[PDB]
Amino acid sequence: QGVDPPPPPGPPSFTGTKLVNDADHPWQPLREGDIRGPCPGLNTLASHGYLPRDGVATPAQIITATQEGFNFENNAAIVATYLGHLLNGNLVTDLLSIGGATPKTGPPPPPPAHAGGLNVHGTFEGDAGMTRADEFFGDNHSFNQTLFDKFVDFSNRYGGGFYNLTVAGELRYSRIQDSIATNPEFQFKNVRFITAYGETVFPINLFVDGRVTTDRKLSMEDAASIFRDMRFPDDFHRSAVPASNEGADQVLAAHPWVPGGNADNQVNNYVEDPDSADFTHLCRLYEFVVGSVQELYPNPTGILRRNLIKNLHYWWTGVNVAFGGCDELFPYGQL
Ligand SMILES: *[C@@H]1O[C@H](CO)[C@@H](O[C@@H]2O[C@H](CO)[C@@H](O[C@@H]3O[C@H](CO[C@H]4O[C@H](CO[C@H]5O[C@H](CO)[C@@H](O)[C@H](O)[C@@H]5O)[C@@H](O)[C@H](O[C@H]5O[C@H](CO)[C@@H](O)[C@H](O)[C@@H]5O)[C@@H]4O)[C@@H](O)[C@H](O[C@H]4O[C@H](CO)[C@@H](O)[C@H](O)[C@@H]4O)[C@@H]3O)[C@H](O)[C@H]2NC(C)=O)[C@H](O)[C@H]1NC(C)=O
Ligand SMILES: *[C@@H]1O[C@H](CO)[C@@H](O[C@@H]2O[C@H](CO)[C@@H](O[C@@H]3O[C@H](CO[C@H]4O[C@H](CO)[C@@H](O)[C@H](O)[C@@H]4O)[C@@H](O)[C@H](O[C@H]4O[C@H](CO)[C@@H](O)[C@H](O)[C@@H]4O)[C@@H]3O)[C@H](O)[C@H]2NC(C)=O)[C@H](O)[C@H]1NC(C)=O
Ligand code: HEM
Ligand SMILES: COc1cccc(OC)c1O
Ligand SMILES: COc1cccc(OC)c1O
Ligand SMILES: COc1cccc(OC)c1O
Ligand SMILES: [Mg+2]
Repeated sequence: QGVDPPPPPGPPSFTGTKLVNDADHPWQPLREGDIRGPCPGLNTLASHGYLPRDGVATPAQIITATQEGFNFENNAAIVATYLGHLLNGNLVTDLLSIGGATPKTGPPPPPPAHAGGLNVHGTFEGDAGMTRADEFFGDNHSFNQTLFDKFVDFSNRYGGGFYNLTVAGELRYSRIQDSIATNPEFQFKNVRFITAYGETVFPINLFVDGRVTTDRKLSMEDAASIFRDMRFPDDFHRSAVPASNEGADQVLAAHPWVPGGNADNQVNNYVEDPDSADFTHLCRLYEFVVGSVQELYPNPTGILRRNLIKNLHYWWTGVNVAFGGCDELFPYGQL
């Protein structure tokens, strides 16, 4: 048995600001079995009941929740969600854990596929995050107070005590440098190289209240509330427009950087990878991930094959727009 996965939701009918921390979506504490992970956006949505409070959801539920709760732009939602689902979800049950492994995603897929959730390191989740530490140090998912203290420090140093685009530029680079110096397994290429820039502007574009139209900047109180406690600020109103990675280009421009990693299990040994995706070679990310999916699913048949074909297509519909045109790949043929 299994599920027939629907195509992704489109943009919301209403795209203006609104109160999202409302009576129908109260913060609630974790219960036993509830899953949380490396994403403060999804974490907050689950802890306010925009997602199932147990942190396991369908792609469709994730897309709608990111739109409803934060006005995450539809294409960005599709690109992120099916990326996470293809690599880390259960394609038969159509369920993805926003954190680690759980029976709630249903019967496990055939290895080497895992449905292990967004916590799985090395193809999606990766190094030099803002409030999470690299997997090498033992925990890639929990809030890390030391890293948050650095976030605060950089906000004091470059943003007048607030997180803004200038802070994002400085913090992104400094976090790269931390990982070069301390993590001999540090990788910063392919998916991670791309996602690591967008992630640093989401707090500006999506965590700042939507009633703020000029000089958008995030207070440390609001940052702590979301990044640490998975709680919307009091009276939080979402972005007044669909938004995602606006300004990520400026973050890169502040400290130009090339995909790569520390070679040969050694610190301070960063080598460029000329084959990696980058921001002028985005379709390589698409091809790379399709390749990764084939490694996870070398010979699917039946429902699994069907659901793979559909999810791959759904992802491509977003990638095609977001990346400015990529030739669709059909590793398992057609339906
Ligand atoms: C994230 O948050 C941060 C923090 O809030 C935020 O930072 C602000 O960013 C803006 C711009 O990005 C800053 O405003 C600019 O400041 C520039 C630097 O100014 C210095 O130099 C000025 C020029 O000096 C001349 O004259 C002196 C003699 O006095 C001489 O030695 C020099 O050689 C030179 O010839 C000087 O005017 C200025 O001093 C003034 O302001 C300070 C207060 O900061 C005051 O104490 C002084 O008495 C004096 O009034 C300072 O020393 C400046 O160049 C720049 O100017 C341009 O823009 C203005 C306005 O648009 C025009 O009027 C002007 O003609 C220029 O074209 C501008 O004012 C601001 O200071 C930052 N604030 C802080 C606290 O750091 C980031 O922007 C945020 N990021 C995002 C993306 O939002
Ligand atoms: C929350 O997140 C932080 C940050 O990721 C974690 O703290 C880091 O923990 C790691 C592992 O203990 C530390 O790594 C070691 O750092 C040494 C360098 O430290 C100095 O230099 C850096 C800047 O270059 C400063 O930030 C720091 O304060 C020090 O002044 C390295 O020399 C070590 O290398 C040795 O081990 C590696 C791995 O085996 C080898 O490859 C090397 O060859 C060598 O033998 C090592 O990498 C790191 O410094 C910590 N950072 C900070 C600033 O604390 C927290 O543990 C994590 N946990 C919490 C708080 O919940
Ligand atoms: C749409 C589906 C989403 C998926 C699948 C997703 C997935 C992820 C993953 C896997 C990470 C960890 C990245 C890493 O370690 O390399 C992450 C980080 C992050 N996500 Fe999400 N995310 C989604 C939506 C959102 C939304 C809507 C927001 C903001 C409103 C958001 C904000 C963030 C931020 C700020 C981080 C960085 C956390 C840190 O470094 O401290 N995400 N996300
Ligand atoms: C990781 O996803 C993306 C990377 C770069 C650009 C995007 O949309 C404009 C985008 O959605
Ligand atoms: C659309 O782009 C993204 C969505 C969710 C998380 C991301 O980086 C961690 C990211 O870059
Ligand atoms: C709606 O169109 C499709 C649905 C599922 C799979 C497809 O091609 C792989 C496809 O083209
Ligand atoms: Mg990470």
